[PDB]
Amino acid sequence: AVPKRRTSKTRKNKRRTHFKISVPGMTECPNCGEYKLSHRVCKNCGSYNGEEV
Amino acid sequence: MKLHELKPAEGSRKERNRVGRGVATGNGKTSGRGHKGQKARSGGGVRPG
Amino acid sequence: NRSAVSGGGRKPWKQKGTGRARQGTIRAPQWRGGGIVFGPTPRSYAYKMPKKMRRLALRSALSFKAQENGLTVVDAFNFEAPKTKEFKNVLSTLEQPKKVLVVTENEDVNVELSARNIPGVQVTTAQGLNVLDITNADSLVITEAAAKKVEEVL
Amino acid sequence: MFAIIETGGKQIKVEEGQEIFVEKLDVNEGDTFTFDKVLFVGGDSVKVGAPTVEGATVTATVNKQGRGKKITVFTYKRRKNSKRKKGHRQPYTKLTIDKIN
Amino acid sequence: MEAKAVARTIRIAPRKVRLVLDLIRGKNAAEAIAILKLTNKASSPVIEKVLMSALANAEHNYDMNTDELVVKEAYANEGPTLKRFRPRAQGRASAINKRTSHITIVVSDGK
Amino acid sequence: MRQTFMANESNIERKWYVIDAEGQTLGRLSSEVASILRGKNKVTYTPHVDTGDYVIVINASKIEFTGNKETDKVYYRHSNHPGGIKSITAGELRRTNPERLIENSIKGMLPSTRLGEKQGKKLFVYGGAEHPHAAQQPENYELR
Amino acid sequence: PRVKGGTVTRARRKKTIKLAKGYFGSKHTLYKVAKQQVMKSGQYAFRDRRQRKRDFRKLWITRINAAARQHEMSYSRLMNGLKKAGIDINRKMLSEIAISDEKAFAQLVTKAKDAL
RNA sequence: ACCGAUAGUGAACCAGUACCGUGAGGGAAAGGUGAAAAGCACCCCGGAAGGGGAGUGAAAUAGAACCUGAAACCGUGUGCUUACAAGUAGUCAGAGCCCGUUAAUGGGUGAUGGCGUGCCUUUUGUAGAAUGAACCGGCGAGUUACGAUUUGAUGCAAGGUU
RNA sequence: UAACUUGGGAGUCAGAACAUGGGUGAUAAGGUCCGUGUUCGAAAGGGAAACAGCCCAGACCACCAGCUAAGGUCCCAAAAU
RNA sequence: GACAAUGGUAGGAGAGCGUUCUAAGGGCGUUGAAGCAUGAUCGUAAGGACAUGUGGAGCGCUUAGAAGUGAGAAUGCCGGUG
Ligand SMILES: [Mg+2]
Ligand SMILES: [Mg+2]
Ligand SMILES: [Mg+2]
Ligand SMILES: [Mg+2]
Ligand SMILES: [Mg+2]
Ligand SMILES: [Mg+2]
Ligand SMILES: [Mg+2]
Ligand SMILES: [Mg+2]
Ligand SMILES: [Mg+2]
Ligand SMILES: [Mg+2]
Ligand SMILES: [Mg+2]
Ligand SMILES: [Mg+2]
Ligand SMILES: [Mg+2]
Ligand SMILES: [Mg+2]
Ligand SMILES: [Mg+2]
Ligand SMILES: [Mg+2]
Ligand SMILES: [Mg+2]
Ligand SMILES: [Mg+2]
Ligand SMILES: [Mg+2]
Ligand SMILES: [Mg+2]
Ligand SMILES: [Mg+2]
Ligand SMILES: [Mg+2]
Ligand SMILES: [Mg+2]
Ligand SMILES: [Mg+2]
Ligand SMILES: [Mg+2]
Ligand SMILES: [Mg+2]
Ligand SMILES: [Mg+2]
Ligand SMILES: [Mg+2]
Ligand SMILES: [Mg+2]
Ligand SMILES: [Mg+2]
Ligand SMILES: [Mg+2]
Ligand SMILES: [Mg+2]
Ligand SMILES: [Zn+2]
Repeated sequence: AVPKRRTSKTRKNKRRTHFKISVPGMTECPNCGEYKLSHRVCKNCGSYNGEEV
Repeated sequence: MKLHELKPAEGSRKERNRVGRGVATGNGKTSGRGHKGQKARSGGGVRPG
Repeated sequence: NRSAVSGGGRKPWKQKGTGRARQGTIRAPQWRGGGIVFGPTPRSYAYKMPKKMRRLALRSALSFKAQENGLTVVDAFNFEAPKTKEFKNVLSTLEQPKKVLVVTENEDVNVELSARNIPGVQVTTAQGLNVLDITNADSLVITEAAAKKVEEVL
Repeated sequence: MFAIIETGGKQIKVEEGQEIFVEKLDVNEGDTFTFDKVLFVGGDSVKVGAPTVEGATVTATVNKQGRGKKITVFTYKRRKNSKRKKGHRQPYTKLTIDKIN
Repeated sequence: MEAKAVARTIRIAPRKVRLVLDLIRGKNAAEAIAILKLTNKASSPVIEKVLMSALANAEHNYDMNTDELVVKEAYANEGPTLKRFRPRAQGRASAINKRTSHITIVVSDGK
Repeated sequence: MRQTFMANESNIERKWYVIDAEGQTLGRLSSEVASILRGKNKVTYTPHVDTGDYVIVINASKIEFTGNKETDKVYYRHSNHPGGIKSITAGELRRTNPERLIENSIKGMLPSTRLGEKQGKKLFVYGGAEHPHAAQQPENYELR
Repeated sequence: PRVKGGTVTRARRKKTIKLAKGYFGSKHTLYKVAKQQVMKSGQYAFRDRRQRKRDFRKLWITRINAAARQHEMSYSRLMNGLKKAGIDINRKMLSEIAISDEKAFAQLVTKAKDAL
């Protein structure tokens, strides 16, 4: 099977309505103030839950 | 007469007809040959007589 | 044309089955780099008219000059050496326009050489008169001998 | 107060001071034209022509003698290699109604 | 006041680059930096370098205060395409477009 | 010279009427109500806008048929499922849902356009003699 | 001498595309489909300049019918009465009168009824 | 009254080359900074690439396939508009909103109503579920020579013409 | 208000429906083959729901004017509940 | 001034638009040519101007002459891009 008609710009972009990524789930590190992924060690300062890793 | 004011004698000159240059001329497309058959072909047509 | 363009001997691909348009040579006219259909071909543009019409045309151009008052008859050109400056002065004193056709009876070397470099001045003989030169000129400057020779011929 | 006047094969409802556009009249800009075919006069006193209100008149001043906006008349018949393109600007006269009667 | 930086002919497809640009368009510089650092896509480090270069010339060329800047513009245009091929079955080859991007970041203090 | 009046929402005034179905023939009442809803009875009728009025029909259960339509006029519908034809006779529909009977009869006489849908939404039918629209202050309307 | 294609082609195609301004998608962009639509537009406009006269006469007649029925007269009998009365006001003017001043229209209706 | 970089040689350029074929053989693509190289010292982000300044220059928006830079196509922003609607996508009618021109009985958008089944080819007849075109651009088809005939024009004329 | 003669240039040689006079077929076919006429072909507009060939009627262009044809006048949908 | 005609395929006839080049005349141009882009401009049509931006060196106009003179379709050729 092959496309019977080409896909218009309108239709392609309607389809791509939901094709996107989201901002990461990130919060400011309580230790160093830099952003980090929640539930991950902070790479800037190496801290997690107030302790060094 | 002047070279910047030349004029041929009235009726002595006529523009040639060009076929196959669009529908408005009336000789576009089939170029006055009609449709199909031996006489519509490049180089076609029977020998005179 | 397609014959003259280089290469093109073989059939580029088989007649049927490939999905392409059928083609017979890479040098066919619809191909980039192909042979030209018709187009210019070397030839002459010269043609003839009856001698009586040639003579009538020459007379008509000369009469047109005579009727526009662009005909000046001078006794002679006594030039011993070529001198563009003197010929330019002669034209100014005769009060000639920019475009002058000078007619001598026979080839006059010094007159030709003196007038040769002046824009708008052309020199000819009585035998060499032709419709383009006469018509192009605004004024004709003809010696008495040349005028008599022209009158004899035409 | 309004009147029904007939001009240019049409009928126009007019009030004094109104600008109107009509089929080209044979008059010059700035001239005064007189419409002599009044079918009806309405307002405080109504007059019904049968067909025309006798003696009733409408005067107007000719502001402009113009040509309408260009129309490109184009038609074709598919598969028949047959089409025709023409331009058209319809003449018009613009006037201002001065006086009814 | 505005400062600009451009990375020309990055060998990443514009569709891909713009997925990430859409996240930072119009955000504060520090937040955008964090988004780029913590977003796991191939174009994130490149876009981050463009953003840092724009902030750097905001500071150096225009003596702008970098802590008040926002990503005013972020976009990817198409660069020239590298044309390649992949051999497929039965002697056939099929084209491969290695597309490139021009990545522009403009940071602004809003004044 | 162009001088034709055009109604628009700034100058349209829609009234409310009440019409009594009792003793009336379904189709004839329906055609008149449809005219009212479309605004064909207004000198300012403008086809591209709704110049019509709201209509309340009361006593829908007392609408009447001629001939044997009560038993022989069948309303069919299809569920878009194979074999999904369902039918109900005109008399049974008058018994069980007279409002729907009147509404479908009237709406079938309105154009199948967005505007025709909107105009048909101004119809309110009640099987009994009461309606809940005293707040709209509707006037009685006499047919024909 | 050779005449290369030059600029005339682009000029002509641009005229057609600009005539297609406002159309949907490819129809304001690509010469071939814009040309097709501009052709259809010309044909439609020629047809509709004629259909518009029918449409406005129909509108006027509808409005006159409404006014007449408000005066307890059908459009058909009102027009017959006006004809017999010798009144030549056309449907456009009759509609505009009915909309703008009811007293004048009532007088016209009375003239018609008297004529009948 | 030959071409002007898809033209003209196949080849304006390191071309009978690259490339293809066992071989005979087939056979491309690819021109342009600027007047001058004055071809961007120096600073800044970056490993680099790339960029922002500074400077050269008339111009760098002429910075290296560097004159101009169309279209398809891809983005960013925005005035109007759109989530009860059945669309060959326009046309005619038409409110609302936003603008203000080669100043013209203006421009952009379009709630809603009427009408309306692309184009070409080929056919008795095609919305056709017959053919053809993914799109855009360039290129792409009654010509020339010599004879014949007819018509127009012109010169001369019982002659006309080499 | 044409007609004919002479000369330059053609295209056409697949036709279709409808009505009617006939053959063929089965007083079958949107069949087939002849005669006669119209329309289509090469004809847009109105009617016949949609519908080349049926009914009305032949679009030089513009109008938000009027009268009619076939066909229609309760609503869709113009005009007689 | 009157009043008559003006649907149209194959096809016949006529009048024109535009392109490159040549001749002659007459002009424009670094105080900005051609080309490109935009615009609410003009002509019965093919099409013709004007303004602004870009561009950076050539180009109109009149009369005549000559043609590699006009593309939307050829499962056309080449390039680019979907
Ligand atoms: Mg011609
Ligand atoms: Mg023809
Ligand atoms: Mg064609
Ligand atoms: Mg012929
Ligand atoms: Mg053919
Ligand atoms: Mg034939
Ligand atoms: Mg294929
Ligand atoms: Mg060649
Ligand atoms: Mg293999
Ligand atoms: Mg040339
Ligand atoms: Mg071309
Ligand atoms: Mg009419
Ligand atoms: Mg070459
Ligand atoms: Mg070039
Ligand atoms: Mg080559
Ligand atoms: Mg430059
Ligand atoms: Mg460039
Ligand atoms: Mg909605
Ligand atoms: Mg519509
Ligand atoms: Mg067939
Ligand atoms: Mg097939
Ligand atoms: Mg075939
Ligand atoms: Mg195909
Ligand atoms: Mg193409
Ligand atoms: Mg017959
Ligand atoms: Mg045919
Ligand atoms: Mg009548
Ligand atoms: Mg009605
Ligand atoms: Mg006619
Ligand atoms: Mg001919
Ligand atoms: Mg050509
Ligand atoms: Mg093609
Ligand atoms: Zn931390």
